[PDB]
Amino acid sequence: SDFQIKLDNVPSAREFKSSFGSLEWNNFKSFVNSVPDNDSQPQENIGNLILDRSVKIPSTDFQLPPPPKLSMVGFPLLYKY
Amino acid sequence: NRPKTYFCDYDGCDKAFTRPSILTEHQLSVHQGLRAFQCDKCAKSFVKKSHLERHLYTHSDTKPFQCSYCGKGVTTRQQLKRHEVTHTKSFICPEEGCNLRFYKHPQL
Amino acid sequence: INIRDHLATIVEVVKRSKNGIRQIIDLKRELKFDKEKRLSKAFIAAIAWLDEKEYLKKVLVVSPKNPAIKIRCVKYVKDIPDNFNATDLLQNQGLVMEEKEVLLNRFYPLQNQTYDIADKSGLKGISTMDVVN
Ligand SMILES: [Zn+2]
Ligand SMILES: [Zn+2]
Ligand SMILES: [Zn+2]
Ligand SMILES: [Zn+2]
Repeated sequence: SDFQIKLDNVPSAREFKSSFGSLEWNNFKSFVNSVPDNDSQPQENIGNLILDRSVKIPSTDFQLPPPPKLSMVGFPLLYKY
Repeated sequence: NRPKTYFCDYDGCDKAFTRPSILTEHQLSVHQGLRAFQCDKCAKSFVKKSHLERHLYTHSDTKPFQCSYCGKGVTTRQQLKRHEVTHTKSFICPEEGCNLRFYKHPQL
Repeated sequence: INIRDHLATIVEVVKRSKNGIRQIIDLKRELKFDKEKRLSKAFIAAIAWLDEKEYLKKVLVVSPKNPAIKIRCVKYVKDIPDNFNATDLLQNQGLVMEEKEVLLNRFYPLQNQTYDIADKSGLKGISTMDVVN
């Protein structure tokens, strides 16, 4: 099985799951109305936009979402020391 | 009793407190790095009146708790209880059904 | 207390706050500028100056269930070269951030006007602060 990353307490992942995964219209409006028409600070951490504090996250974490395949091989490599 | 409903805001801090002065004591002590009670006899400093009071006894021979068996002086009830428990047959044979009891752990 | 030395501390404290946001009433409470009205005035002036000089931004946050319960907060921007503590409410999702930029009908009596808005507001009711405002 590939490297597994847990997003249960990542603020933007919760907003995505609760909107694009749930298809709840109240959540979807709230989400799109929050997307800026243009972004003035694309260099700064997404946490500055997503205020939610119910989740413990360090400000060193940029909420970078994980890739769809981390282990580029399905079988162990032949290092053998 | 009353619910913890004053939350520390700093990056990477988890704590919540009952009454807002206590949240401020935490913030000035942990996050800002300031303390409010200085030792008269050495360089150290403390976050509470009761903590400076304990430290003040450490510079003195007339320590505030006194042993009931040997008469040795100590600064707080925990130290007294542990010390006085050395003046007891504290240790017990851990093996099945064996009756004996001991004063110093190397004897057991 | 000389506020001119503390401006750097106010910016660094907001910079170190979760997501760069701090309630202004809670910030006053941390630095203990709540002990005297003299200190209060100094603090409000300092926050305003940092906002005008663009080191911080005054912003509102609105309770998702109550548009009248809004929190006055400072947002961090760049480095230096209504009074209830809402640190409870800031724990929720609470994502309704807003960066800062009267119905009175003469002909019907005031009684019927408070009645009509108390009816139109539905089963959720309306607060006195909504009605008066
Ligand atoms: Zn803290
Ligand atoms: Zn000392
Ligand atoms: Zn003793
Ligand atoms: Zn035995």
